[PDB]
Amino acid sequence: NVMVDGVQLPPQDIGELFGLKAGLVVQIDHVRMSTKFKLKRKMVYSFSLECIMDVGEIQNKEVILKVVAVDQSVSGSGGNHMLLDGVSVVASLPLFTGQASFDLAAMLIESNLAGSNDNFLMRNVTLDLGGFSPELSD
Repeated sequence: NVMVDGVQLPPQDIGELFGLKAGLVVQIDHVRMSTKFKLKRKMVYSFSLECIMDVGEIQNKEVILKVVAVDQSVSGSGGNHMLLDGVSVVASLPLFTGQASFDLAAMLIESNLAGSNDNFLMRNVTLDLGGFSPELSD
């Protein structure tokens, strides 16, 4: 729902972006992830598997976040056992299911919204994904 390209270049600011994030305009949120790993094997072999995640969540007022639906799509070079282990660990990781190990620190937004300044308020978030089982490749 592209509206950030119009507010990415004016910072050259980030404080205005934080103030904008501070009626309510709390709409849905779209998360994109490309998590690449190098799952190896016991025998002499190797594999590189990356998973793309498109998450349809709901923005939160102040606390963490709110999620509606998720979606997963694996890819890369890897055997059946490699992708099986990867889809097993990505569903049972310290990620969103649990403490979510979310390092927000106003850093990912600073990469998306290009900026080199901070406003002393990180306002970290935490995903609450449902727990779907996208393990239908095998």
